[PDB]
Amino acid sequence: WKLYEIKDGKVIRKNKFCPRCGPGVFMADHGDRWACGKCGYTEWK
Amino acid sequence: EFRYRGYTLEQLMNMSLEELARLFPARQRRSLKRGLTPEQKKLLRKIRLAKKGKYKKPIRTHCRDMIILPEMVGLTIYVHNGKEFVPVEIKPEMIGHYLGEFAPTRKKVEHGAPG
Amino acid sequence: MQKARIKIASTNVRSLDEVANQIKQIAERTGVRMSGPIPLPTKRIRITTRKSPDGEGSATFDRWELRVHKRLIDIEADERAMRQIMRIRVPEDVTIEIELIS
Amino acid sequence: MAKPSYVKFEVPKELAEKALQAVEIARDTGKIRKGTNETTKAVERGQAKLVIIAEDVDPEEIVAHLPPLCEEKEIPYIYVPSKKELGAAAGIEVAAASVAIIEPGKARDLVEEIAMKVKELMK
Amino acid sequence: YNKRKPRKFGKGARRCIRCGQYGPIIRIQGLMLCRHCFREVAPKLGFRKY
RNA sequence: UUAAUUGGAUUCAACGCCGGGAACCUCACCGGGGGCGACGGCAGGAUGAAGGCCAGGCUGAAGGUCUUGCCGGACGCGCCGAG
Repeated sequence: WKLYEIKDGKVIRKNKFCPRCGPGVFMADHGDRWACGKCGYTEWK
Repeated sequence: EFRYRGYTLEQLMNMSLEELARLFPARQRRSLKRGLTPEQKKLLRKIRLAKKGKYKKPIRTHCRDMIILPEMVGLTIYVHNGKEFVPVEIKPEMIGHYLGEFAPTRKKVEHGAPG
Repeated sequence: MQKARIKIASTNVRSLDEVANQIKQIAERTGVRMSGPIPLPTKRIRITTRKSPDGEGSATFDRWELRVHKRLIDIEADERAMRQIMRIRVPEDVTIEIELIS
Repeated sequence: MAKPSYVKFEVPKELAEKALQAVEIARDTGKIRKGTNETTKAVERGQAKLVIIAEDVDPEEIVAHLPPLCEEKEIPYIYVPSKKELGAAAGIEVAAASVAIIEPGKARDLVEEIAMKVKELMK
Repeated sequence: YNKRKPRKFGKGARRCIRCGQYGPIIRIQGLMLCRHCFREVAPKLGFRKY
């Protein structure tokens, strides 16, 4: 739940949603890349 | 100078893998034609990154069957003899041979008094 | 003309004879030409194995055998005649395979 | 005892009891997601029909994000005076900080009432 | 990691049906039996001595 | 002799014997690596994985190991009885 900040009534989320398996999957913010550790998918920033 | 089937080590460098294997005996050439193992291919990635300098680890190996090519020449690799990784340094003269040939696993047997 | 070929294979000799006799008795009752049962070669499966479960002692061997017998019955084309053969009571150890040759 | 900062309305005792009873009934004959992580995941997925939130949670950051998110997604949310009671209603020994009803089951009439009785609270 | 590697060939490929030993297995028309195991079931299979 | 050449077998009745074929497997030897230990009790739990996972380092290699952080949406660390 710590990965859900809320400001002015809207929810900001500290990480991206992985598109391969829809919502519910947070995935690593390594700074250099958006790395998905459910299957190893990586979208470099 | 070092010559292999009428070609030098640098001449051997520029030959394609198929032409290179054509210089190898039937055993090694056919082993190459049948394709290296995936573990052999990982070791090839390791040694090739070492030859480009990116891979700085003292390079070990278990693939006793990895046939030495001219591209392994000049590198120190440690082959598992069964208990530890005996080190070998690749001179140009091992082109056409398996790693396990130069990784001794059986100790010397000498003869004492019979029981 | 069309011919129906019946292969009857069984380890038990007497069951094979019984089924063959049943087919024969059906034959002339139905009044159809029925070529007599030809007994083909009997196949002999042989297996030789050492008796000793361990390795010690004299080497002795045991030879176990199966004799599987087989008879061939050729009959002519009459739907009544070849209708009366699925109704035959067939023992378990006897296997019948029926094909149709032109 | 000042109410936590995330509190936006005061729930009557009967309404909190009805919320806990709906939690029990939704456990028995429906579906309830136990824990605030799955609560937020379902509310984000929109599968929650009601959200029960504890009031005696020492770290309020756990439940600081539930009211405004629920008002954002138009999923009614209700409070309960204790997380121990919410764990008891959810049938788990650990204190259930929050519960998200996905299938009210046989709590529908209660939840439909509770939501209505929640819909009068922020007014 | 705990799965045995798939061996189609070699002594490891074939295991006795009854006792599971990796040693002598008779494969004459599909027995898959340990040589010890054969002696106690041959009469059941219909084998006779001659 | 070997880190190891795994053991049994001692004339008749041990020595193409168990091994009825050892590159892996056979395997029981040696070296190295990795995973566990049913089910109960103590404690924990879910606040989230126990299991996998990118980029690497170690690791022969194996998210095995750790840097990094995800899932995974579900109960399994450690000690005792006992497996």
